[PDB]
Amino acid sequence: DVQLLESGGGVVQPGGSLRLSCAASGFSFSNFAMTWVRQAPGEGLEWVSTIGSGDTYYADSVKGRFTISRDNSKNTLYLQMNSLRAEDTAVYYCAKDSTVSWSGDFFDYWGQGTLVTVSSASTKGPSVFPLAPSSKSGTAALGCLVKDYFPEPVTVSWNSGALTSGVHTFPAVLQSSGLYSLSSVVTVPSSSLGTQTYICNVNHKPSNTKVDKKVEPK
Amino acid sequence: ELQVIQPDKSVLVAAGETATLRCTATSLIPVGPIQWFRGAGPGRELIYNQKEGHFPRVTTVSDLTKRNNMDFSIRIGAITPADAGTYYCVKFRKGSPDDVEFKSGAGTELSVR
Amino acid sequence: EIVLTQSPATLSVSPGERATFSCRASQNVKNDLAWYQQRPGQAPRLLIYAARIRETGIPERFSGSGSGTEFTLTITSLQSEDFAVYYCQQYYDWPPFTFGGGTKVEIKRTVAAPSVFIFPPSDEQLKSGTASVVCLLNNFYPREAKVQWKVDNALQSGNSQESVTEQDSKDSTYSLSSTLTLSKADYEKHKVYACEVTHQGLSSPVTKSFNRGE
Repeated sequence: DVQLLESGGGVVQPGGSLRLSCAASGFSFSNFAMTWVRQAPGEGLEWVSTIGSGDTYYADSVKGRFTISRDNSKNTLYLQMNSLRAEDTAVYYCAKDSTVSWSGDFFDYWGQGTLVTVSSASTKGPSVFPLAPSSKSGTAALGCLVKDYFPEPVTVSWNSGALTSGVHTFPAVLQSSGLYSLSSVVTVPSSSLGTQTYICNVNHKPSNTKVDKKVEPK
Repeated sequence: ELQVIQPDKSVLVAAGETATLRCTATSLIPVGPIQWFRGAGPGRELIYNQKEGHFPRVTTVSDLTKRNNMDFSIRIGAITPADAGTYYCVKFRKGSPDDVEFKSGAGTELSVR
Repeated sequence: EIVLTQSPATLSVSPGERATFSCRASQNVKNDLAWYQQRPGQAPRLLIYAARIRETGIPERFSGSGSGTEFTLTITSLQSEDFAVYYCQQYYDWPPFTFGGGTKVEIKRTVAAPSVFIFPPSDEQLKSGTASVVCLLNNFYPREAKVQWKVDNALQSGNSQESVTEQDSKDSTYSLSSTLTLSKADYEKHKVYACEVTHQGLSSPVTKSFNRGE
């Protein structure tokens, strides 16, 4: 079956360079055009570039910066990105082109995508602050505030994975400083405040950081 | 790479019948449309174009929902003595300032008798 | 150069019913239209190409129709899986490929009033030199809500960010968090911090306030 596996995506500064690779399998890579399509966080899909057999096409926002390359001996599609801009942050998908009758080139198979992050921000571990509970309407809300971390993959768990119900971990928001912030909350019965202890487990892999904050009223 | 092949050099058809002018390409890349013309000179007549213009007497042989189609044979219905000549199957490369011609088949002679 | 416009950008339908959304294009007369389905953590997959041709392995419920500038995608019986974002793509005229804005098929449920909670900045965060005021909206439908921060009856503009939860799979509700960030000096100079919430499920807006005395 057709499979597209991306690689080479990470976090780099504005103006840096990065090379993406998509190894094709399950179809004759030599007889088809291949495409890159990117998707910024919280927005839709946008086409980037297209290669056939020496004929290359680029989006208007991309014409001078990116170059698409393919090697039939490796069954791989490449996209080297130079002069990276901060807006170019998106999930980059490699896709295979297919034609119907005499009209041409929709996308039948899509790759799972590789994440590229163009930012001047520094790699940093998050600071976790508690949100002290206060009931509103026999139910209390508590949480943990995870602030100023980079990159964006952060993991939150409650009581080392024991607590699941009423937990809301919001998507990360990018701040003006270039760092991400996030909050995770839990709604709990007011009588359950004295009965249980609540610990939020934040894990940040790029900074190799693990912290457990216990949340209790003063 | 790719070649545009017209296997039939001559073909003909009585009046009111359907003539089949066959064309097959080796590859889809470089991406581009396939167009059929009658004659080779500057004032050649566009016979079929998939995206734009209406060509009522032309039907596509490969037919609809032919995925990754590489058969660019055409069928010209209700033939008249006027439609006699040489038809060229030409491959185009995608291009701005307007598309560009890339490779053309040998050609199929159509007559009427 | 051919821009695709999708209307019902967000579409709320009940499970088991029918959902229809449209894609519109400028300067393309033919059927070179493709439909795509994308789930949140997954890559897009092709449903329909050439307006009405349904891809193999795609249920009969999905159906595309239309030509020229107006196109439509229809699902007979809405299932749990079908709730995702759907894009239209044209390949009629391209040096540049173009995608539609996207229509997100959303689960419809009865209206639920939000539960508003107030959280003052923690003592340790104050030691850091920054003050974050968080107000929480939990289990509300629909998604549209209005959050207003007032500090000593003075509205705050440009110093707050909001994050919204994707629709919960168990109760089909939304949850929203609006975080107000101020300097410690700014936090100490003022007394009352209020989060005003406006939602259709509420008779009148609910205000959650605390005095900087605790």
